[PDB]
Amino acid sequence: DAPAGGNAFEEMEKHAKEFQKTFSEQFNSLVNSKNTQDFNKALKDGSDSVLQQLSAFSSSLQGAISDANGKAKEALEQARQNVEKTAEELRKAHPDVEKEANAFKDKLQAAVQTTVQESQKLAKEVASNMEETNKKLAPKIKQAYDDFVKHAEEVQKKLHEAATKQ
Repeated sequence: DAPAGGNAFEEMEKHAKEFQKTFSEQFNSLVNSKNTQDFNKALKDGSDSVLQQLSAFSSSLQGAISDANGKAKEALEQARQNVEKTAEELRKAHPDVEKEANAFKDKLQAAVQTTVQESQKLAKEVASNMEETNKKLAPKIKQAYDDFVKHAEEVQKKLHEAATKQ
């Protein structure tokens, strides 16, 4: 068997998690910034950006809850807002990291590492495969899959140029 089902979408948490260690390694480059009470603000622009960027896939599951056929529309509703708040969690601030500029960057790095723990709950949830009808969530889990590798490094892209501006 193979061309019918059984592939399981658990690999989504594997490729997504592996992509979480890529941004955690770049954030270390941010430390290489200036120091005049005006070097962290730019760090919040690149970090607060990955929040709305990675928080975008969260809306990809809504398609399954927008018309799910079972008790999954709810489980898929949490992974959506649950993973959307973990990233946008620090998106509620902005003037604080630039004001204290103490350790506001770790807020995002620690917020992304969690987005991976969420893929574990949704990975085992759809892993059951005991729905036998919720095939609409199939194309809903592969949505974040591509949004995880693209958003995960979303911060490593700016963070890198953030430690050297320009």
